[PDB]
Amino acid sequence: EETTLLEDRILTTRNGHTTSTTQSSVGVTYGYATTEDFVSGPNTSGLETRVVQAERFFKTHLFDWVTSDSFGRCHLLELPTDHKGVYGSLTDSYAYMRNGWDVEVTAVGNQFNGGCLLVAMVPELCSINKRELYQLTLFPHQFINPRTNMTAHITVPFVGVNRYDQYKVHKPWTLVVMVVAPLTVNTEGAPQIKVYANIAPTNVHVAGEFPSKE
Amino acid sequence: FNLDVDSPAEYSGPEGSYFGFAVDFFVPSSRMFLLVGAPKANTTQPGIVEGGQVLKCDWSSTRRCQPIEFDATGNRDYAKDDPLEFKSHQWFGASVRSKQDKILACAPLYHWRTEMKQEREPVGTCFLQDGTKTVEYAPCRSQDIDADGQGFCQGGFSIDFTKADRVLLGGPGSFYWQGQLISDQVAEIVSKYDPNVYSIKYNNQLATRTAQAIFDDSYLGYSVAVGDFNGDGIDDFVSGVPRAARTLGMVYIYDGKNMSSYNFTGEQMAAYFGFSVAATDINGDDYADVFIGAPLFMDRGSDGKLQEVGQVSVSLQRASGDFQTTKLNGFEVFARFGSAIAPLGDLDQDGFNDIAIAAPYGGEDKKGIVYIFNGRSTGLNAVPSQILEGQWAARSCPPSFGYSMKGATDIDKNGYPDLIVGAFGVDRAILYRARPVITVNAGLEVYPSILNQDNKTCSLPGTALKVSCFNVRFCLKADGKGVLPRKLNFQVELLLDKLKGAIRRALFLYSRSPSHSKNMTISRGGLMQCEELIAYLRDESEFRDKLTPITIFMEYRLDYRTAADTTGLQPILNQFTPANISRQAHILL
Amino acid sequence: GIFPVACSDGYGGLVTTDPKTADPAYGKVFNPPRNMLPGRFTNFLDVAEACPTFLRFEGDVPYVTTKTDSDRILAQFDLSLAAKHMSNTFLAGLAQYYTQYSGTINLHFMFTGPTDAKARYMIAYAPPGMEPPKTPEAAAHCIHAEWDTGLNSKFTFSIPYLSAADYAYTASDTAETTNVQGWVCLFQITHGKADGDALVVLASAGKDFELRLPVDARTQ
Amino acid sequence: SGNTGSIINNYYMQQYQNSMDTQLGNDWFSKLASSAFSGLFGALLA
Amino acid sequence: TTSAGESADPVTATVENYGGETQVQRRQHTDVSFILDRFVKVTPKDQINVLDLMQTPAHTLVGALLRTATYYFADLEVAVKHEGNLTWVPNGAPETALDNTTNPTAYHKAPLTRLALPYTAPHRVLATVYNGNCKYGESHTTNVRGDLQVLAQKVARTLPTSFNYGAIKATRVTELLYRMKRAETYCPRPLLAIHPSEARHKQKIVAPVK
Ligand SMILES: *[C@@H]1O[C@H](CO)[C@@H](O[C@@H]2O[C@H](CO)[C@@H](O[C@H]3O[C@H](CO)[C@@H](O)[C@H](O[C@@H]4O[C@H](CO)[C@@H](O)[C@H](O)[C@@H]4O)[C@@H]3O)[C@H](O)[C@H]2NC(C)=O)[C@H](O)[C@H]1NC(C)=O
Ligand SMILES: [Ca+2]
Ligand SMILES: [Ca+2]
Ligand SMILES: [Ca+2]
Ligand SMILES: [Ca+2]
Repeated sequence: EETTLLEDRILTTRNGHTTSTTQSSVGVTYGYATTEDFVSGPNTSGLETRVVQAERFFKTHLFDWVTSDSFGRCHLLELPTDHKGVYGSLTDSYAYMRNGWDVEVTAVGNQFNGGCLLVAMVPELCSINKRELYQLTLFPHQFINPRTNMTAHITVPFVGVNRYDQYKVHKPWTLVVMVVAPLTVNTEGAPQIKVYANIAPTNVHVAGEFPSKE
Repeated sequence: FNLDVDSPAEYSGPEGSYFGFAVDFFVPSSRMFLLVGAPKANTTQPGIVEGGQVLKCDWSSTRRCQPIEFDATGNRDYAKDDPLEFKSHQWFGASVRSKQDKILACAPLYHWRTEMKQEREPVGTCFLQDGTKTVEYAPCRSQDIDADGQGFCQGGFSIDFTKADRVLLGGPGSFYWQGQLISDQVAEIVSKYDPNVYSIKYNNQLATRTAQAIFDDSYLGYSVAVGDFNGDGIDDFVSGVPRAARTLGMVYIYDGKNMSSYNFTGEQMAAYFGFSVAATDINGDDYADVFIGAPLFMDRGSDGKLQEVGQVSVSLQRASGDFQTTKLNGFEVFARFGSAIAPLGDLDQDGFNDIAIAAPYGGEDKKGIVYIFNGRSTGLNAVPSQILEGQWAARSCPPSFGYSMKGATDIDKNGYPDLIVGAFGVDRAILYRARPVITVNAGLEVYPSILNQDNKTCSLPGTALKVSCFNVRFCLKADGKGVLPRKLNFQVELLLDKLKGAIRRALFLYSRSPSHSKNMTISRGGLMQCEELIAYLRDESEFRDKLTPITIFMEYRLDYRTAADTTGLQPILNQFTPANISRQAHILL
Repeated sequence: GIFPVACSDGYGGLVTTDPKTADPAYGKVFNPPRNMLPGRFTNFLDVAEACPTFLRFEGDVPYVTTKTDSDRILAQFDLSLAAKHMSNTFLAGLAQYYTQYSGTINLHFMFTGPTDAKARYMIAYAPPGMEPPKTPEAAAHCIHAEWDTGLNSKFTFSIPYLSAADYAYTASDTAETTNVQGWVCLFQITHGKADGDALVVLASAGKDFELRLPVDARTQ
Repeated sequence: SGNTGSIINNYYMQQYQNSMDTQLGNDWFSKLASSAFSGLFGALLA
Repeated sequence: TTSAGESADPVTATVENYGGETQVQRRQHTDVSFILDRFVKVTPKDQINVLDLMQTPAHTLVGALLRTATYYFADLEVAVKHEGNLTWVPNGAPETALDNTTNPTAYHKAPLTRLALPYTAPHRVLATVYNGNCKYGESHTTNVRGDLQVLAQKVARTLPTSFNYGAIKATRVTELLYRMKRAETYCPRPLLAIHPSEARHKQKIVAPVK
């Protein structure tokens, strides 16, 4: 990385016409697959289309990581979320969609904080338990350790029992951000720290256009 | 025992308005008033049926009860065509508490639309008034909503003021009916008030946080009381939790400085232990004593049959931190004794505080009964010195005389605190005044008490024969606290040989009669008045009975009609004080 | 005639784990295509190696804080899959269905405190036969490794498989050889202004970790 | 392929014993554990 | 071995780091196809038994290792002790069908009857965890509790009815066993052990002479 406490591991990510640069990077984690599987299937009759305008970052707030929060504090974000972009006008236009996710979580507090976050992409998260949090690293994850990084970048494909999904009744992925070591504000640490997500869908394919009251 | 029952002050309201569901005194700064809660009273508020109102009842002169406007408005809107609140049937006035210039009333069934989805949740609300000021206080109306939050809190179900001017508020529905105690200083309630903000944050707020799911449906804040229990001057928080411990009922006591946890517990299932609580020092040791009510408690009699009578647990606070708990049972079956418990202060001004306990559904025709219990050194005297009876019949909901009551207020400045009793079932409220207590030092001396039949000292006018005589002497001395006449006329009665159809062996000399009466008029606080006279024995050959002692009986009666004052409040003589005393005299052989 | 056959006794009873297939009842069904789905795992121990999971310490936390006193023992526990510290790992939840194991267990120690907090740690292996060590100076005569915090925030130590027999039990019965494989002792050599930090610790399977002889005791 | 400690093969055709797979158009956690960085990362002395 | 702590890259070390040597290992017993190919006992209903694999006890070998994977494929084998004839009906078929003999029906032959059943779901792969739209999650709130609570189960999703191989019906089904053939698994999930009360979960192992 660098010889001193100062840190230079530059990583840039362009989704569409939107970029995102990080200088405290650990690398991108690929989960369960590096590429996609077969988009064209026997269930859409070749009427699937790729919409390239929908593949770009959108931002959202997760939670405040304060010193009083102890091990096991979760924040669950079900994907796809309520989106006001062009990706949102796809769940009102089309009946079936499929896409992967490009998730980048940020927690900025200076390197004089302790504590550790574990951000993980969990498929089909119907229920989590207190003991199951000990095995949360079975999923695509990265740690956010304020002495080393502020960013965790996790790319992940489409998973499901079906090849296309009906996102209005099914949320396949879930972004869970867990406190594994509570925050510390020692003498020079930032008092609290806000956690943000910078998500972007990838390889979005749609099929079956619904009628319009417009 | 000194409460006036002849002509007590009656107050009424609209039928069906539940006039008397809550009562209190209002003493500002120099007229005296009465506060009656009518949670079902119709208001002129725009489109609000039975909003409920609190009435200020003028005690001075006429019996007028002018309503108080805390809120004259209707339902505010969240947006266009989207009501924010539902004041209809909000039961405002279900709980009224006053301290000097500050009047706090609440609406336990006030419903409120969330700032998100369109809901109708009973967070409850209150209105605090400080003379000219009047703000709104809804601590449960917050961002924490829907059952598991403070959505069904019904904040204001019970309220109380501390001595440091801090409000104690109870809400039995918070966190799936775990209940919640909320305490705010009266300073921030008005200082942080904002008419455009529906969820006000108070910087110095004390509250019970949410607990484990096994604590659900316990009803904390069902009733509240204040008093010091850790000996630091600050009033602590006593609250009943009647469904806690699998319907056994509990009572929690928190620190009034930081909401830090004593805990009482019931002995019987579903006896509603904690339905009412009260804190007053009953034994003069300046240590606040805990009173807990359980109206549904069942007792066994000599026939060994269960009968619902009600029970109050008297827990004396020892300096040891422990309690000296005494259980006091009800008297009538299904009367729900212990529904209301009201500290009276020193009702009789004897040196110890007193307390009143009610059986609202007792007495003839389910009218209602209030029992008056006096305090003493050993604790609370378990025998009631007075029994207050309802005088009104039922209509649909029983009269409920005693369902709510308030005391410990000298409203007429007679030196003796009075009592308000609310009978909401008949929409009535009754003020009983305390009559001045007169302690009386009566005396009786017979000398000599050993009579020599052959003494024959005192001559008898009309005859040359002299008789065996002796002296009878009686004394009166009376004094009392508070406002009462400085002159006191009594009616003294004397009987010789009280034990005797039979022949009386002694009679008075200057009358030749065993009976003598004396209109005596003594002064309050003044010296002891004492009039004596000569009685003589009959001749030896006038009776055979020489062994039976001759009992000299003295009895006195006070003129109550002439002792009355202004309104006609007639004083009363102290309890446990003999209205008559008797000495005797023997004959030798 | 026809072919003579001797129907033997003791044969043919249903065995719930026999290498035999049932008879078909219903034919010619074609599955929906599922080639190249993400996340295929063929062996339970492939996931136990690529994915460490947390340990569990006093107070139910995956980290051990830097103590500042004459004591320097952070954790000290039985090298046993049935241990309390190992109880929430995937390696011990997967080993409860087997009666014997063999090979190496990796421990991952990731330091969490700030950039001005510094510490030096020591992990040792006490074989069975005498009591485990109580100070780092007595544990320096074992098999140990020692590291300190810096730019790289994780250190991995491999608990060596020393044993008399080639396999060891995954369960524990009494004080006996096979169920006590010694201890694993974590010490804190030094620290500089590391007061109240955390050293989260993971665990996984080694290269040669093996686990055989399935069994079903109870309690998923 | 699965549970066998014996190899008595099948009377029946594969078309009746199982359900037949179809192709459209050990994978992940075997390549992920095999790409595990095993070697020592420092500058080994002694 | 030092390394970046949060890279999430799998980092293995060996006993060569301090002078050992990694030994060879045989891993046939943790193969997914090998270990899931056992009969596991299922609590049967009286007559009708929809053949879902999530009906297996979760504390069992096959039950606990199946729930350690989000998605799974397998053909099914069934062992049944029943009274009267036993009828099977494929996935997506009406209940009235369980009464008709043309459907695969196995006449009673003591003591039991084992059938090889194919995969008949409309899905390329079945699931142990279904969450249509459920979590916020953010450590879910107490908002629905008490009475509304026991009903509140499905405020989210999870339903294996759709993912059904089929049903069996007999006059009286006494015992039922499942065996997974050709088991494939995807996306592993947590797997927990018994949490001990002592410092170590002791137990009673079989005791020979010495
Ligand atoms: C015979 O008959 C005559 C007339 O009835 C009796 O006369 C009485 O004598 C009493 C003793 O002297 C007298 O007591 C009161 O007056 C006393 C002075 O004369 C005075 O000393 C007393 O105070 C004390 O008295 C009380 C009385 O209870 C004693 O308890 C104390 O110990 C003190 O001694 C009294 O004030 C009484 O008034 C007087 N009565 C009359 C009517 O003359 C006489 O006692 C009789 N004697 C016989 C034979 O018993
Ligand atoms: Ca106090
Ligand atoms: Ca006391
Ligand atoms: Ca008194
Ligand atoms: Ca008075």
